[PDB]
Amino acid sequence: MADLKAAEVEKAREHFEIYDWEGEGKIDARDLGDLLRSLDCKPTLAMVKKNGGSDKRGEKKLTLEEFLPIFSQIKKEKEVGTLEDFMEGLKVYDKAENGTMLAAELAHVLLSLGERLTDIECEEIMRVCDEDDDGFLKYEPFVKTIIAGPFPDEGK
Amino acid sequence: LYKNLVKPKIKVGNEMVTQGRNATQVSYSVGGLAKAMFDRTFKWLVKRL
Repeated sequence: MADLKAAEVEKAREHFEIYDWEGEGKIDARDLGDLLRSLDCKPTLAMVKKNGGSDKRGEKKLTLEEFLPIFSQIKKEKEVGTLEDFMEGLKVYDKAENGTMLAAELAHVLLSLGERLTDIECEEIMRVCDEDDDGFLKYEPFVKTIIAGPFPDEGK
Repeated sequence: LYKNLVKPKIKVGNEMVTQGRNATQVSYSVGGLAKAMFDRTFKWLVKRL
């Protein structure tokens, strides 16, 4: 079987107690999304709603007694992703064996199919880049910074 | 002594979890040991007598 360890119970308690904005001890079904995400399990919104979650706000409230039989189900998933799938994937763009990627062509793929990102998030994803014209990013430093997160060594 | 009052060891069958008691619960959970101890001096006297 599987059940939650003293350390894990503390991780789950901390985050839940933060999410109590009301003063009653409860989470929204929408907020189930980013709560698990901060808990470090990476899901689709499909994974969130699968365990009783909402698009809308103001639908159902879940206690910690409800939330823990959500989290202890969630832990079973195996297909999270690696680096190398993404390399293989993002290599497909090529035409001449350069590993280089033009800015428009790269915003568009982020926008269009999937759970999707907005116009706004693309303006943010561009923000770190500076001073390269007509107008090329590169597949390898890109992916590695995504997996490294917001503060690798530098961080702004 | 101290630690375990606030943060216990819960072995559920095959899994062990450390998690969370409180203020009224530390001055419950120490007796606890004085639940065993008082009722065993009581029982020790019940025996002895």
